[PDB]
Amino acid sequence: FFIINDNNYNENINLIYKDIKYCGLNIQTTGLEVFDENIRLIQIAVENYPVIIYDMFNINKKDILDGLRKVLENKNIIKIIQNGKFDAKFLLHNNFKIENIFDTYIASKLLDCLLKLYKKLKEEIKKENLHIVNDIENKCILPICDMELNGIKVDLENLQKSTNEILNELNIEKDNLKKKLKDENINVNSQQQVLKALQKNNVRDISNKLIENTSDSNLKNFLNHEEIISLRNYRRLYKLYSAFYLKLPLHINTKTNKIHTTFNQLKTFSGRFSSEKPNLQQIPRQKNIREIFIPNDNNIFIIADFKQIELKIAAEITNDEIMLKAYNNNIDLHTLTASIITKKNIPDINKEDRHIAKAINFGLIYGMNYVNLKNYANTYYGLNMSLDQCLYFYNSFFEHYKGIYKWHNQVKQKRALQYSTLSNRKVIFPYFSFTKALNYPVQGTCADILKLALVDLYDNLKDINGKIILCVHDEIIIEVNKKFQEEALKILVQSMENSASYFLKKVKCEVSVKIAENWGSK
DNA sequence: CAGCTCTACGGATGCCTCACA
DNA sequence: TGTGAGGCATCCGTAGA
Ligand SMILES: Nc1nc2c(ncn2[C@H]2C[C@H](O)[C@@H](COP(=O)(O)OP(=O)(O)OP(=O)(O)O)O2)c(=O)[nH]1
Ligand SMILES: [Mg+2]
Repeated sequence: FFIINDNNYNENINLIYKDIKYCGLNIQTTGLEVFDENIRLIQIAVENYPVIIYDMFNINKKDILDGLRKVLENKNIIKIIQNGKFDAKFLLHNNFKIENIFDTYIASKLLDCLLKLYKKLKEEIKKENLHIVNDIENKCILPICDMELNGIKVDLENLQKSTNEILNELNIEKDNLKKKLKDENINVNSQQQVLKALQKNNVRDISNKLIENTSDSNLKNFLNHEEIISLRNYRRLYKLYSAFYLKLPLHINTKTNKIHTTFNQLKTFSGRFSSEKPNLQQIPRQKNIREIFIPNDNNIFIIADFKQIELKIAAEITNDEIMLKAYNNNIDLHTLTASIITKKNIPDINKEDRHIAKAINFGLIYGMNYVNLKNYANTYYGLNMSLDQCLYFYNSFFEHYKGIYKWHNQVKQKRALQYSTLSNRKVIFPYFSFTKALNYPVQGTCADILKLALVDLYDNLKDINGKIILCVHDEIIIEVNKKFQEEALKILVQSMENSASYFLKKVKCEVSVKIAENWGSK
């Protein structure tokens, strides 16, 4: 239980660091915040020796923290950190460099005193063929900490101007809705009462069906009444205002005017990323909102987005010959499923058309039936398509891609309840859910590809001082000094394609890369 | 029985509790 | 003998991939 300070600093302790493998590093501090506190005790545990402790509040100057920094920066020595997302954050925040972080928490979450725990976790992950994903996550710990440290900078002037504008628009829409409803005594945010107000106004479907649910899907069916438009518009404006615009400035840390979110690695069932504080993942797609996120001055962003990542993992899982043949021809499946039922011709597909076709493709790939598909297409598109035509189209798609149909068959027959993705991320379902079963593998593989891409990205940008700032389920965006922007673009391409090659062998993945002044200008 | 899936988050609404003189 | 304030799980609805 040696305590290292100026009184008994002999410099011989550094000789212990020579030729070592494990070190159960765990730090202590005065609180939880990273920009407002400092490290009090750093504890390092070495096998066959008592835990050694360093206190930073009494040792000053340099030449004492030489062995510890050398061990930390070394890539050949593993650092066992309990919940290595807070301690590593503190270590990286200051002028300390840490590498080869191994977390027992991450390993534990991939299932069903640090020295013993490392073995008890490594042996159990090696017996389960989870070593690849565990290595990817442990090497991805550092990119997560880099994202948390950097955060993202906000264009406050545009944000506040837009907040005032949306406030005015919401005010006028509230006035219009209150005038139209002829009530002026009901909170428009109470669904249970506005639905009654709609009922007592003679609003019903053209098929003599009264309003029952106000969900936008059901709310569109009951159009042709000059009251549903007002409800939809207000609700959209009210969400755009309250949900994010009001709550965005309250999440900005002081003295840095940068949003420092919180990134979670295993709080999502499929292995994707959950941001439990201001959800930069949830920003509205429209560019006019994401234009408020900006680089630090004189720097620039690289943004990369996977090109139709899904339906490619599905293609390889299914061994569907026609799918892979089409992919080799560079034709979008989403655009095809658009043009088959929509405005004619392929090149006349816009972003909204591509999005609704994306919804249809994932629906019926994961199990959406032809009557629900009819409802979806009729609601979101002005087809007025009949049921028989929809059934014929459904059958045509399911027979055109024979591999897809055969896969659907086998998954329907089997009830193993155990599922996995291309990196052996095993899951035990509670009950056999058809669409959940079809959906787990593809999204899990997508998340694993994203994590490996991040790992390589951080391990490879070190030569040009590269920093990663955001990652939304398949898209990566990074900061690099403008002097090296083109190199950073090539860096991100190599960071993603190679990662894809580690999982998808048949179809060559592609990535859209862009040079961006904002998070919005994709 | 039969299917589109994962997540977070704001805001109404009965249930629970207690309290005193 | 009366509210009563508060919170506190439970849905509705839309946001994003
Ligand atoms: N199940 C499902 N997933 C959806 C839906 N809309 C979007 N996604 C998700 C699933 C994929 O992980 C994710 C891929 O990111 P994008 O939204 O950009 O789509 P994708 O890459 O397939 O197409 P892209 O080439 O980027 O236009 O989209 C939907 O309606 N259903
Ligand atoms: Mg994409």
